[PDB]
Amino acid sequence: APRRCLLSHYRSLEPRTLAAAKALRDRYEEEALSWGQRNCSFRPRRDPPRPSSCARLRHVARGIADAQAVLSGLHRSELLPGAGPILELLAAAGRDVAACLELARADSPRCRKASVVFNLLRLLTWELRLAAHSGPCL
Amino acid sequence: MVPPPENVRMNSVNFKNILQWESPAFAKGQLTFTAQYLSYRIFQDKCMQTTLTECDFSSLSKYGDHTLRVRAEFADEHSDWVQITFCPVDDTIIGPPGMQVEVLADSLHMRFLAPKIENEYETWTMKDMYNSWTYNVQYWKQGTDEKFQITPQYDFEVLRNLEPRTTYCVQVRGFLPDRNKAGEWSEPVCEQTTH
Amino acid sequence: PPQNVTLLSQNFSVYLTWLPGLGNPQDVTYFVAYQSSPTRRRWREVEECAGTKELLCSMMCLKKQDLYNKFKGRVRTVSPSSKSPWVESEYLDYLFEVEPAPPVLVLTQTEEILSANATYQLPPCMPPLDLKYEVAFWKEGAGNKTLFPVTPHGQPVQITLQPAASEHHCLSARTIYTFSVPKYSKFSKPTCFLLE
Ligand SMILES: *[C@@H]1O[C@H](CO)[C@@H](O[C@@H]2O[C@H](CO)[C@@H](O[C@@H]3O[C@H](CO)[C@@H](O)[C@H](O)[C@@H]3O)[C@H](O)[C@H]2NC(C)=O)[C@H](O)[C@H]1NC(C)=O
Ligand SMILES: *[C@@H]1O[C@H](CO)[C@@H](O[C@@H]2O[C@H](CO)[C@@H](O)[C@H](O)[C@H]2NC(C)=O)[C@H](O)[C@H]1NC(C)=O
Repeated sequence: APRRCLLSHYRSLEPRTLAAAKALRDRYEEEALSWGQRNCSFRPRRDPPRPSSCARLRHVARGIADAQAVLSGLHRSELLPGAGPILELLAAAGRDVAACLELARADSPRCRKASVVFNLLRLLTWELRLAAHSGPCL
Repeated sequence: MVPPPENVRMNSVNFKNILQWESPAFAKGQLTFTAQYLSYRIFQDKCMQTTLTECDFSSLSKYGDHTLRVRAEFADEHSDWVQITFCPVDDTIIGPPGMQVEVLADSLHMRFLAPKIENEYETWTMKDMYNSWTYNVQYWKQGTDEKFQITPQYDFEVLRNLEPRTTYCVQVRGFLPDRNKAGEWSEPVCEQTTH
Repeated sequence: PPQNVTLLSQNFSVYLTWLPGLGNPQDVTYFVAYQSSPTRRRWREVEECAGTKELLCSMMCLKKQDLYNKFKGRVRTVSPSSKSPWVESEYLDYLFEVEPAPPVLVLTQTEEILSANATYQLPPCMPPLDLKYEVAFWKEGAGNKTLFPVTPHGQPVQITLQPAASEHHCLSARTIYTFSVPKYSKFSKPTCFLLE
């Protein structure tokens, strides 16, 4: 049987998960400060939101996938630990978002990794909350 | 030769995961147990050489599925792995929410308190976890046992026009309208309305 | 130069405050700029505080501030003769250091039901966050405070009104902010009022 949409429970994330994400971002910041500034710009640029529901689900899915890839690759090298809870929640959220979507119908890698690490909190708290309020594609 | 564990279950109420199993019919001696959980494609030994027949897994995240796997060991010798899968966000059950019932005249006031997760703060309850949450209530005059159902929109409910000097028994539970998964009817509390 | 440049948070808002050093003239104005934790090279300057003699300047609503990420501020003393070097401030992360404030309790009474709906004055543009509030209810001489279970923002706390004489019942509320760690606010001023 096809899996039902259970995005409604992502409106309020677990406090310990958010604390772990904060610790991970702090560790990444400490690593960036220890080795010195990075030439490539990694400003957490604003992402233009849209009122469309299915487009919002697709965008949050893309963000989830990119963040999961970057954090898993970083964790493979064991540069910074504590990404376990974040990685498993990213996998779960991506699985649920993809299930809902299917049921309804030369920049350096360093600055990209910094950007996704910085925007991880915004994606977990803002974009995921809007996606949960959105539900399945209309 | 060591018999494997039988009847392995994962009892999870309010995300209080406890994996239990039944000890097997080993001929004699001591039969210990070893339970592990899959993480990053390698099993981590949650419990090793434990005498108890159960082990808690509440340390694992409430997000994402897990694979639990326990065997029985007889000193150097060992037995075959018995393994289950467990999704805490879907395979858990919601405990009976707390009830505050106060009866005045012919009116019964009802306050519902969401079940609490033992690993989180008192502010983050099961209601916060399952955001699309509702309270269901069934009440009946004592003995009649005619379940009248009322579904409050908030954590308060006021039943009115109660026939005096007759006890009414009520129960509450946590319903999840989106997935259609009910919780556990709270203890049936019986109140005698004031004359 | 301002001696004590400090970036703090009060009532869901971020304020940069400072007191200056002796010897400066009485015609000095203040120029203030904010810097985010990422892309530290950027030093965006705050227009509402630009050239203002005020020693306090709000930071919650700025040109482009990601409350998710950490940010700091710097202040300088500007005079027609010369401008002092900037004095920076320690970093502040909003969602992990925002100080909440008690709400305003809109009191609606029924014949036997009293509602204590909480209204909040949140900054126009801030990240949505848990706003559960605890309500303390008591009598003018009882002393002991009846604490009700926390309820989310937008949910009136409901109090049964047991019939009795008209007494001066007092009420108050406290904001509980639980983004990642519960941050309790202070109990508001009691709204003491007669109840029949
Ligand atoms: C108790 O106080 C809360 C305070 O939040 C009241 O809830 C608020 O009710 C107003 C309507 O009177 C809502 O405004 C509406 O917001 C939507 C966006 O969600 C907007 O599109 C509408 O045009 C309208 O402006 C407001 O959102 C809502 N806030 C919350 C947090 O629920 C509530 O009505 C009061 N009374 C009771 C009985 O709860
Ligand atoms: C403002 O800054 C001044 C200077 O840094 C602080 O003055 C110091 O206060 C501590 C308090 O224990 C004393 O031990 C020091 O002797 C003071 N002088 C110096 C040079 O450190 C002051 O505390 C700060 N705060 C306020 C409210 O004035």
